Amino acid sequence: DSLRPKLSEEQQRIIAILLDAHHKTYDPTYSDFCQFRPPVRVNDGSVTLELSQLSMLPHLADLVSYSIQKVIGFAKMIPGFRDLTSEDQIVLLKSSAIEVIMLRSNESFTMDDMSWTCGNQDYKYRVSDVTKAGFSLELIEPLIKFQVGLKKLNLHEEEHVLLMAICIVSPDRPGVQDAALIEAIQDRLSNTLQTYIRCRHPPPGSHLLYAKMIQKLADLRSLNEEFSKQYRCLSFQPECSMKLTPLVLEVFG
Ligand SMILES: C=C1C[C@H](C[C@H](C)[C@H]2CC[C@H]3/C(=C/C=C4/C[C@@H](O)C[C@H](O)C4=C)CCC[C@]23C)OC1=O
Repeated sequence: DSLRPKLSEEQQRIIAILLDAHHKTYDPTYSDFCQFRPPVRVNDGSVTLELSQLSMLPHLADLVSYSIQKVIGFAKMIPGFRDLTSEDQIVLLKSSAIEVIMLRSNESFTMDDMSWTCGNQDYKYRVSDVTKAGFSLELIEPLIKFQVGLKKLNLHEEEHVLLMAICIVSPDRPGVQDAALIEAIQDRLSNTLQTYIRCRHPPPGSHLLYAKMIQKLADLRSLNEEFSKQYRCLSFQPECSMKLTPLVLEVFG
């Protein structure tokens, strides 16, 4: 009964632009990673030790900062994003940043050992590394769970880049001015996604896929809520700002 309309020339363009944007802003070789402050790993197995040393914070804070820059570059290439006021663009970028980082990080996440494998042994990021950066299991365990859930969706890159675009351009973000314009841009991206799934995705991965993707966006809201708490707690640690970056401090502060 459900119709399967073809992708319009505009919808085909949007996909092309977004695939192009991601390829311009996501390096699948992770070759810039050696330019960050070195990853330091010590003995642990302790929250007191974690906050005392914060050995993995300078490296992962440089990684996140770097990733924010890429997300910013990616957002500016979303069809319609430049039409928004620069004030609204920043509100959207600032509230979605960590969520899009979690989304895009899926490309490096592997279910072989439940880590983010960005090559090497140094640039393999386990759960233990994230605690060494001063974050608790309240964030990390649901994050890993989200990563696995998203991986099992076996998303086409097209679906993957549209989901990030939809995540960024969200009318229901605190502090937004022209919510009508943001919703209009999101709807254009959402229809493209819904149309893509219905006429490009083969069974049984096609059935109810869009609803599962919308649910992942809701999971991202929860992780962002928890991340915000933990970042606030982390910022209370003396001499913490040096371990972070001016960009990380503004976006999350
Ligand atoms: C210093 C930190 C760490 C924390 C980041 C959180 C806890 C998670 C979210 C995604 C995770 C990771 C993502 C991995 C990558 C590598 C690559 O896929 C690019 C992608 O943008 C990315 C960030 C691995 C370590 C912990 C990260 C950064 O926030 C911070 O500011």
